[PDB]
Amino acid sequence: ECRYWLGGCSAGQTCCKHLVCSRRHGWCVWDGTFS
Amino acid sequence: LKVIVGALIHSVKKLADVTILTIFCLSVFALVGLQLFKGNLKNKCVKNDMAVNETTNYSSHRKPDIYINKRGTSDPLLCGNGSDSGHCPDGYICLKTSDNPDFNYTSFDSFAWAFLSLFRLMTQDSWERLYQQTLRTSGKIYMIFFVLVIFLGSFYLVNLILAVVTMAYEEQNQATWVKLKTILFGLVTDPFAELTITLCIVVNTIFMAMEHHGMSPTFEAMLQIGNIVFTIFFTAEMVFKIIAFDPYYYFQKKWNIFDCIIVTVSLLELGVAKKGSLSVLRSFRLLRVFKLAKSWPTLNTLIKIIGNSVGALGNLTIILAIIVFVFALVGKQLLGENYRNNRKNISAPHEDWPRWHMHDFFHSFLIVFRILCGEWIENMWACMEVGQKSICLILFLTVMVLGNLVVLNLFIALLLNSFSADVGWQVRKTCYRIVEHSWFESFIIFMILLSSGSLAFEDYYLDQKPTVKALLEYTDRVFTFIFVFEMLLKWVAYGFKKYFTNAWCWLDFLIVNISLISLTAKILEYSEVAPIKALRTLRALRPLRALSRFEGMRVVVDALVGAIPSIMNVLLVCLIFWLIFSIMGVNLFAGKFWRCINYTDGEFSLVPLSIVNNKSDCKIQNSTGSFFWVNVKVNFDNVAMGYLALLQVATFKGWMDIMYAAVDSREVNMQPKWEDNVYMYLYFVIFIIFGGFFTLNLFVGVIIDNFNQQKKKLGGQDIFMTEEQKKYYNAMKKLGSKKPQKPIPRPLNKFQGFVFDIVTRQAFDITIMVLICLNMITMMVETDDQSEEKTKILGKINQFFVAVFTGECVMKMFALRQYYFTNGWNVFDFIVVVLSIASLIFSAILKSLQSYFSPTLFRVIRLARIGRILRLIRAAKGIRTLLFALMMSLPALFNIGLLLFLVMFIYSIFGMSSFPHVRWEAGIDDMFNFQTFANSMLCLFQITTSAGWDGLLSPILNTGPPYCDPNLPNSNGTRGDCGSPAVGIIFFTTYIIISFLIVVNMYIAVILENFN
Ligand SMILES: *[C@@H]1O[C@H](CO)[C@@H](O[C@@H]2O[C@H](CO)[C@@H](O[C@@H]3O[C@H](CO)[C@@H](O)[C@H](O)[C@@H]3O)[C@H](O)[C@H]2NC(C)=O)[C@H](O)[C@H]1NC(C)=O
Ligand SMILES: *[C@@H]1O[C@H](CO)[C@@H](O[C@@H]2O[C@H](CO)[C@@H](O[C@@H]3O[C@H](CO)[C@@H](O)[C@H](O)[C@@H]3O)[C@H](O)[C@H]2NC(C)=O)[C@H](O)[C@H]1NC(C)=O
Ligand SMILES: *[C@@H]1O[C@H](CO)[C@@H](O[C@@H]2O[C@H](CO)[C@@H](O[C@@H]3O[C@H](CO)[C@@H](O)[C@H](O)[C@@H]3O)[C@H](O)[C@H]2NC(C)=O)[C@H](O)[C@H]1NC(C)=O
Ligand SMILES: CCCCCCCCCCCCCCCCCCOC[C@@H](O)COP(=O)(O)OCC[N+](C)(C)C
Ligand SMILES: CC(C)CCC[C@@H](C)[C@H]1CC[C@H]2[C@@H]3CC=C4C[C@@H](O)CC[C@]4(C)[C@H]3CC[C@]12C
Ligand SMILES: CC(C)CCC[C@@H](C)[C@H]1CC[C@H]2[C@@H]3CC=C4C[C@@H](O)CC[C@]4(C)[C@H]3CC[C@]12C
Ligand SMILES: CC(C)CCC[C@@H](C)[C@H]1CC[C@H]2[C@@H]3CC=C4C[C@@H](O)CC[C@]4(C)[C@H]3CC[C@]12C
Ligand SMILES: CC(C)CCC[C@@H](C)[C@H]1CC[C@H]2[C@@H]3CC=C4C[C@@H](O)CC[C@]4(C)[C@H]3CC[C@]12C
Repeated sequence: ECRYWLGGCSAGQTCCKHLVCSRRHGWCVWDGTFS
Repeated sequence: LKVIVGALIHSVKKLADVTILTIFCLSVFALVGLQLFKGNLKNKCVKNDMAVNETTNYSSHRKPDIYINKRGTSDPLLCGNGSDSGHCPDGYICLKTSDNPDFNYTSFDSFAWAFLSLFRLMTQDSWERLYQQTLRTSGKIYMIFFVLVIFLGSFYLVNLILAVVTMAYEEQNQATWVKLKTILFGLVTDPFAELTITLCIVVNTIFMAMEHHGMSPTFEAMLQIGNIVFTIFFTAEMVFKIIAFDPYYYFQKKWNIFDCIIVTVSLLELGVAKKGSLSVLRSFRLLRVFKLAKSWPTLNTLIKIIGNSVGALGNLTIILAIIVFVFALVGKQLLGENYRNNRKNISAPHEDWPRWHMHDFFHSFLIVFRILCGEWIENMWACMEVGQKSICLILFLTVMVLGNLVVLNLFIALLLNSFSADVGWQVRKTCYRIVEHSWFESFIIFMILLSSGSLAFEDYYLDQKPTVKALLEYTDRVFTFIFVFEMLLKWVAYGFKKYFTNAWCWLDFLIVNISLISLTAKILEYSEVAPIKALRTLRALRPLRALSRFEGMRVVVDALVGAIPSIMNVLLVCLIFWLIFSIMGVNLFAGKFWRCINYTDGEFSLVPLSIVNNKSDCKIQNSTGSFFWVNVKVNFDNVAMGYLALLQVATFKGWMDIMYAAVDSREVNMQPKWEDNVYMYLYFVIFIIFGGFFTLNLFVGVIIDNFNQQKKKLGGQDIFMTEEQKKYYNAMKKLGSKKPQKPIPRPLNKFQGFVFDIVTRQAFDITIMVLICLNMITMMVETDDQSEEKTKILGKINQFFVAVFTGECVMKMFALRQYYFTNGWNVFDFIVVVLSIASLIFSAILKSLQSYFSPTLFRVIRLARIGRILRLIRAAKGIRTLLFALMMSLPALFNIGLLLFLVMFIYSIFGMSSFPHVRWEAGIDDMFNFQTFANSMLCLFQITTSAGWDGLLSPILNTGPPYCDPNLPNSNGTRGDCGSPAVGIIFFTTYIIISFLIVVNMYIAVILENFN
C-alpha cells in the first residue's frame, strides 16, 4: 500500500497519490504524473 | 565593421547572380501569369433565379450572390466558360465576382499578386492549389504554363541555389575476495557472443513491430511476456558482463553506457510507469538497433551524420535551433493576442480556435517549424487576416528566407564534413541482316511510340466512343502480334544465350509475355476473372520498350542502375530507422484516431463534445441516421499504416491531417478533444528532424559519391549523355568558347556612315536597355479592374514601344550590312520585333471583328511581347552564364526528362484503369481525376513534385460510408466509387519515390554540368 515508484502493489489495495495498480502483473506506478 | 561588411558583400556575391536571375525569371513569369490569367480567379458559380417570377426578381439585388461551395469544403466553386475550364452545376452561371480565393489574397489580377503567386510556385508551397484553381477557371490546356514554371524557375533555380551553396562551401573547405574466480568465470566474449545479443535485439524489435490497435488480449499478453523475457535477457547480459569485466572498464565505454541507459529505462518504466501517453518509454528498447551499426556501414554512416550534426557542426545546428526559437518568441509576442482575439475569422466553422496559431510559445515554435518545413502561405493568409499585414508579411518571408537557407547550408555542410572525409544458317543470316537493317530500327521505334500513344485513348470515355474501342482493340492486337513476330525473328537470328544475358531484351521479353498472356486470356475462357484483370492492368508498362530502343533512355537507366546497390543500402537503413518511429507512433496513437462525425451533404462535421464523448455516446445520440464512428484514413494503427503515415509526414503531404488526429486523441473509444494531447507535435517535430534531415542527407551523400565514383571511373561526361549528344555538347562549348570576334568593316559610304557608329555606341545600347526597362515596368503596371481609359493608354504605349523597337531593328539592318544577321542575339532581337509587329497587326485585325474574338486569344497573342523583356538576358552576365549552363544541360536534361515523361505515361495509363470510378473527395475533382488521359497527366504532373498526393490518395483510401458508397447504381466497376486501398498506396508511394529518384538524377546532372 502506497509504494512510491517501487513497482509494488500486487494486493487488494491501491496506492495513494498519482498511483494506480496495473493489469497482468500487479504493480502500482506513478501514472498520474512524473515519478 | 569593415570585416562584417566584407562578409555580407561576399555572402550576397556568392548568391548575387542567382538572386538576380530568380527575381528576373519570377518577374517575367509574373508578367506571363498576369497577361494570360487575370480575373479568372473571380469566377464563382453565381446562381440565377432559374424559376420565373411574376414580378421583378431583382428588387433589392443587394445580396443575390448565391454561391455554391465546392463539395467537401467551405469554399465557393470556381468555374470558367472555356471548353477546357471548370463548368458550373446545373442551375448556376459563371460570373465575374469581386473576390479572389484565399481571403482575397490568391490572384493573378495585378503585378504584386502575380509576383506572390509565382514566388509561391517557385517555393512549391501548396502550388497545386493555385494550379487547380487556375485550371478550373482558365482551362486544362493552361497546365503548360505550370509545367514551364515548375521545370524552369522552381526546379532549375533551386538547382542553382543549391549549387551556389555547394560551391561556396567547397571554397570554404579549399580555404581550410574469493569472487574473483566467478569474475574471470564470465568470459562474455565467445563465438556468437555479440551475435547472440544482435539476434536478441532483432527479435525484440520484430516483437515490438507486431503491436496494433485491434490486438487480442492473448496476443497482447504474449507480446508483453516477450518484452519481459527480453528485459530479463538484457539485465542478465548487463550483470554478467559487469562481473566479467572490471568495475571501471565496463562503464568506461560509451557503447556499454548506452545499454546501461536503455536497460535502466526498461526497468524504471515497465513497472514504475503506466502507458498514459508514456508508451514512448516502452519504445526506448527500439533504440538498441544502434548496436547493428558495427556490422552495418551505412547505419554507422548515419550515426556519424547525426553525431557530426551534434558535434563538429554543432556550431551550425545550434544556429538552426536558436533562429527557430527567436522567430517563435518574436512571432508569439507580436501576434498571439491577435490570434486569440480574432480566432473567429481564421477558425474552422465548428472550432473556437484555429489548428495552427501563435497564441502560446509552443504554437509559435510550431508555425516556425512548419515554415522551415516549407508551408507558409496558408498560415500567412490566416496571420494577415488576424494581425497587421505588414508585420505578418515581414515575419513569414524572413523566416522562410533565412530559415530555409540555413537548413540547406547545414545540409550541405553535413554533406561534406561527413561524406567527403546449311539452309538453317542461311535463314539465320537472313534474319541477322533483316533485324540489323536501318529500316527495322526506325520502324520498331515508330511502332513502340504508336503503342504508347494508343494506351492514352483507353479511358473512361472509351465506352462513350464506340468505334474508337474497336480501333484501339485491333491496333493493340496487331501491334502485339508484330512485336511477338519481331521477337521470334530475333530468336531465330541470334542465340538464346545472347538474348538471355542482356539487361534490356529481357525487359521486352517480359512486356511481350504480359501482352501475349493478356490476349491469350481474352481469346480463351476465364477472360473476366480477377487474375486476368490484374494481368491486363499491366499493359501500362508497355512504353518501357522505348526505354530500351532509345540510346539516351538506355544510358540514363544504366546510369541509375549503376547506383542500385547504394540505393538499396540506403533504402534498408532508412526503412529500419523509420521502423523505430513507426513502432513508437503505433504505441502512442494505436486505435486513438477514431471519432464520430455528422454526414450531412458530403460535408463531415465533428460532433461536439457536449453531445458526444464516446463511441457509445455517438451511437446513443444517433437520432438522425448521420452520426458515423470513423477512423482517420492515415493512422498509426499498424506498422504498415504507421509507415504510410511516416511517409506522409516526411513528404509534408497529409501532414496536418495526421498531426491533428494524433494531438487531439485522448484515449481509445473516447471522442477526440481539441488539443487534448497537445505535445504529440513534439513527437512529429522529432521524426521530421531525424527521419527527414538525416536520412535524406545520408541518401544524398551516398548517391553523390556513387555517381562521382562512376564519373571518375569513366572519366567521361557520358553518364546521362549520348555520343552524338556529346558531339553536340562540344559544338555548344565551341559556341561559348567563341571569345574572339571579327570587327565589322565600318561603312565608308555616307549612307550607313554615321548610322553604324551611332548604332554601335555605348550610349545607344544603354538607351535601349533602359527603354526595355521602362517598357517592362509599363506592362508590369497592369491591373484587372482597369478603366477602358487605362486599357487605351496601355495599348497606345505598347504600339509606341513596338514602333520604336521596329525602328531600331530596321536601323541596325540598314547600318550593319548582314553582320546584324551574323550575330545570334541580334537574330533573336529581329525575330522578337517581327513577332511584336505580327501580334499588333493580328490584334488590330481581330478587333475589326472578322469572326469570334475570344479575349483569351488576345491575351495569348499579347504574350508575344515577352521577347522585348527576354532581350535583357544579355545585360546580365550572370544570367547569361546560368542560362548557358542550362543550355549545356539540355542534352542530359532532355534524356532524364524523357525518362520522367515515360514513367509519367506508364503511371497515367495505370491510373486511368485502376481508378476511373473513385469519387471526388479532396484532390479528385470533375477535372483532376483519372477518367481521361489529360486529367491523369494533370494529376501525375502535380504529384511528380509530391504535391497533393495525400489529396489524391484519400478518396482511394475510402472503403465504405460515409466517405464513399459500396453498391453505387452507376460506376459499378470498382465496387461503386470506393478506391482500392493497397493499389492506391502502392501507386502513390512508388510513384513519389521513383520520381524523387529521377528528380535527384536531374538535379545532380544539372549540378555536374554547371561544375564543368
Ligand atoms: C474578425 O472578425 C470580426 C467578427 O467577425 C470582425 O469584426 C467586424 O469588422 C468589420 C470591419 O470593421 C465590421 O464592419 C463594420 O462595422 C461597423 C458597424 O458595426 C462600421 O464601421 C461599418 O459599417 C461596418 O459594418 C463588423 O461589424 C465587425 N463585426 C463584428 C461581429 O464585430 C473583424 O473585422 C475581423 N478582424 C480581423 C482582424 O480578422
Ligand atoms: C462517456 O462514458 C460513458 C460511456 O462509456 C458515459 O457514462 C455515463 O456517464 C453519465 C455521466 O457521468 C452517467 O450519468 C450518471 O447519472 C446519475 C445521475 O446523474 C449519477 O450516477 C451520476 O452523477 C451520473 O450523472 C451515466 O450513468 C453513465 N452511463 C453508464 C455508466 O452507462 C458518459 O456519459 C460518456 N460521457 C462523458 C462526458 O463522460
Ligand atoms: C447511425 O445510424 C446510421 C444509419 O443506419 C449508421 O449508418 C450506417 O453505418 C454502417 C457502418 O458504417 C453502414 O454499414 C456499412 O455500409 C456499407 C454498405 O452500405 C458497407 O461498407 C458495410 O458492409 C456496412 O454494411 C451502413 O450502410 C450505414 N447506413 C446508412 C443509412 O448510412 C451509422 O453508422 C450509425 N452511427 C453510429 C455511430 O453507429
Ligand atoms: C527508370 C527506372 C527503371 C529502369 C530500369 C528498368 C529496366 C531494367 C533493365 C535496365 C537495363 C540495365 C540494367 C543492368 C545494367 C547493368 C549492366 C548489365 O547488367 C547485366 C546483368 O543482366 C547480368 O549481370 P552479369 O553480367 O554480372 O551476369 C551475367 C550472367 N549471365 C546472364 C551471363 C548468365
Ligand atoms: C524527452 C525524452 C524522451 C528525451 C530523452 C532522450 C532519449 C529519447 C534518447 C534519444 C537518443 C539518446 C542518445 C543516443 C546516444 C547517446 C550517445 C552516448 O554516448 C551517450 C548517451 C546518448 C547521448 C543518448 C542519450 C539519450 C537519448 C538522447
Ligand atoms: C525488424 C528488423 C530490425 C529485424 C530484421 C532486419 C534485418 C534483416 C537487418 C538488420 C541489420 C541488417 C544487416 C546490417 C548490416 C549488413 C551489412 C551489409 O554489408 C550487408 C547487409 C547486412 C547484413 C544487413 C542485412 C539486413 C539486416 C540483417
Ligand atoms: C518602376 C516602378 C514603378 C517599380 C516597378 C514595379 C511596379 C510595377 C510595382 C511597384 C508597386 C506596384 C503597385 C503598388 C500598389 C498597387 C495598388 C493595386 O491595387 C494596383 C496595382 C498597384 C498600383 C501596384 C502595381 C505594380 C507596382 C506599381
Ligand atoms: C565530390 C564531392 C566533394 C562533391 C560535393 C559537391 C556536390 C556534388 C554536392 C553537394 C550538395 C549536393 C546536392 C545536395 C542536395 C541535392 C538535392 C537532393 O534531392 C539530390 C542531390 C542534390 C542535388 C545534391 C547533388 C550534389 C551536391 C550538389
